[PDB]
Amino acid sequence: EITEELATLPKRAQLAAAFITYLSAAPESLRKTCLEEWTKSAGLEKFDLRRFLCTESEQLIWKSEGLPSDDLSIENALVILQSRVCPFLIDPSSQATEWLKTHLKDSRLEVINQQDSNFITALELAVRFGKTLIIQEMDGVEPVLY
Amino acid sequence: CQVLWMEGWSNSSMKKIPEMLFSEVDPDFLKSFLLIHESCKAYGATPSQYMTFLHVYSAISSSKKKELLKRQSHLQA
Amino acid sequence: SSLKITYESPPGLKKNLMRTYESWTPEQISKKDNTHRAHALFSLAWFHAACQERRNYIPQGWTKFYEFSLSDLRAGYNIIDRLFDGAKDVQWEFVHGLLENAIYGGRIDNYFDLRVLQSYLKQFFNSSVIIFPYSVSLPQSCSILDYRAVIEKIPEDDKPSFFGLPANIARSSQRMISSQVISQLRILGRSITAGSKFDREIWSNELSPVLNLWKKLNQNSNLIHQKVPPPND
Amino acid sequence: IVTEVNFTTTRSGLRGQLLALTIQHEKPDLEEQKTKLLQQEEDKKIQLAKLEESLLETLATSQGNILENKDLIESLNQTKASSALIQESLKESYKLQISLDQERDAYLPLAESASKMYFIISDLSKINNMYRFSLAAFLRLFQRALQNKQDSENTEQRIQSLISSLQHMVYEYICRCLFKADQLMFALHFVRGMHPELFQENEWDTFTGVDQLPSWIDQERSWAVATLKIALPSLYQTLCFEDAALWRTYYNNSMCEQEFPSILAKKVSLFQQILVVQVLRPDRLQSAMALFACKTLGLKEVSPLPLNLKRLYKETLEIEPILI
Repeated sequence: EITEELATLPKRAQLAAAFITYLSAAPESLRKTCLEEWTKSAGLEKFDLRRFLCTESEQLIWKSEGLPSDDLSIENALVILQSRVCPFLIDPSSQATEWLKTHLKDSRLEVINQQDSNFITALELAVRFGKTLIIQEMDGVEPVLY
Repeated sequence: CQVLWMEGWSNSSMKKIPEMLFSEVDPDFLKSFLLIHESCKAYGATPSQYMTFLHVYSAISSSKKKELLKRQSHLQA
Repeated sequence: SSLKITYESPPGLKKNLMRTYESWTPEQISKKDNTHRAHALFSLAWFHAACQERRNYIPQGWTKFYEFSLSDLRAGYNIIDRLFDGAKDVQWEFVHGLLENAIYGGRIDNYFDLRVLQSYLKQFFNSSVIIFPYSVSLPQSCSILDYRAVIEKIPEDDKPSFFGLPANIARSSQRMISSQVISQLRILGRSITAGSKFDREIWSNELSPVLNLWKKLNQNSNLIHQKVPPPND
Repeated sequence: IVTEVNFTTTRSGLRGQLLALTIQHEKPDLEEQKTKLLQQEEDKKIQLAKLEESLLETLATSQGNILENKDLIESLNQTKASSALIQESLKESYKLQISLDQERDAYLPLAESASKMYFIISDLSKINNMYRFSLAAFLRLFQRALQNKQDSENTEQRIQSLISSLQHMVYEYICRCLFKADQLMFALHFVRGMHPELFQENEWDTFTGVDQLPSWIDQERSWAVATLKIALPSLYQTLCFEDAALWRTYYNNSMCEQEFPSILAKKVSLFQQILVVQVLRPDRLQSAMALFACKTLGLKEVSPLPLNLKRLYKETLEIEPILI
């Protein structure tokens, strides 16, 4: 499996890579369209990529942490693998984020809000310590962050 | 001031980019990325996104080469 | 996160009256001299409703939308109670004259709307010599739930003849109301990506009919719009 | 320079969320039982990882004399400890699947129709701003469904009684917000999302708006009939407007909708009857839609209750703000 599938890694990684960078935004109806449309272009119909990247064990753990079971939540969850550009969450239902932090929790981290007395301060601390960081009420992109 | 229009990248050039990562079958791939990127312009896509696309392929393909290699090392044992 | 609510005229006549009486207190309806006076208070509530519901039909029902506050109603009641808190020999007569000028006279400047306004006040409190529609309004005595009972006797279908408007208008308004809901239903289905119309629309034929109309319109009388007119004494 | 990510609950995803609640709501047994099982399967997934943890170690630690080591001979005894828990887990995995379906599956036909409802009213915003509603509040009222369930019945018979009783509650919370005019819209678009069987075959597409044959009829209607015949041929031909005898009466009735020809009553779809009125008589549409929606919802009147505040205060709480 390693032999014949790592030979299919290149296309495996193509597909996978593409999803994250582009379909981070779209809804599952639109996403699935492009999944199939590019999968068929590859000719690699099977080995659907959600099970590929994150194994059985991982999925259950994130359930365990109080992630929504929803597949979109699975999809979004795997987008946290993106680290090069910062991921931005729309989370009207806090749980997605809550999970994120919670899995984060017994690990170095911090949390603040857009409009906050301590905002600039905290930020500076976070960077020097390299404490991983989250922010709550991002009305838009802060110029400061560019 | 002289205005420069910098929008987009030339398709001919955008094929060359993936290939040039060799220096730092392949041909079907180098061509493929373009077409996927062309397909993303449907929603809207930028050269920065196109680039972002590449780095994750390189990086994560490189990662899993090694995560499979470490895997195979135990298999050998 | 909000308990979102509308603040409007109730749609049905009954509904207007429902709110009116649901909101109305019991004891104000029920007094020692229980019916003679309270009988006039319901006629007010019925009066009030009409005016709000004519507004459905415009321009011809009413020239403009007039903001008939619920205060006008409560104000009218405050009045009625007052005149009626006088011992006896309370006169219908200048109720309607005061009501006309103080409460609703501010609302309307228009002769023809004043005209119609008068008509409704005259109707409910009379003095002419030259009680409401019978099937829709069987009369009631003092007791508060008897008044409420009338509302169930009132039909769910409310119609121009109970207003005194022409029958054929119902059709007119239903045509439009129908078209609007369909329209608004058509809107629901998709989210438009959107596009630059400035480069395209002006190029597009949308402005072009206007031009083609005009072409034909003056070709015989091309001389007319061409010809110089003598500025004259 | 950023990855735009959006979690918006899918109907697929949402349904299961509801389900979870409903499970707790019906019976506390089902949730405590269902859940605890799944945790042990995860724990056993952990202990499975601990089995396969040992394997890496053995080959690596010494790299020689593997046969000699007694710690290796011990790992054999540890294979048994793993296999015990494995067999426990196989058994536990198989037992529940068949049993838990039954429990879990009882609710899902409800939840799907409850999942329809949320995604409809969400669209409501699009025509009118400020027609946007907390997912939380939905659930807070969905909670109200258990609280107010209060039926003595067969559970499979009660599921459908709970959905019906719910729609009414649904409608009225929405209707607080609705402008008088929009109420009608809401009702209709609402009805559409619930049942697409009645609007079977592109009938809707024509209705929404996206004659050498007839003599007796009016000409404004005649342009519209032309439009109609083309779009839906089966229907126009089935209608038998040409006979024009049963139509002669129906046509002349004001309040005609109520008095639809009795021959066709059996044969025609309940909604098609409106498709009739539209092309025939715009006179009656407005009331037509209403009586149609009224009947399909069960509510005699499309308008909600009146407004009186004090009755409305009861529901309120310090947690959310009241907007008028």
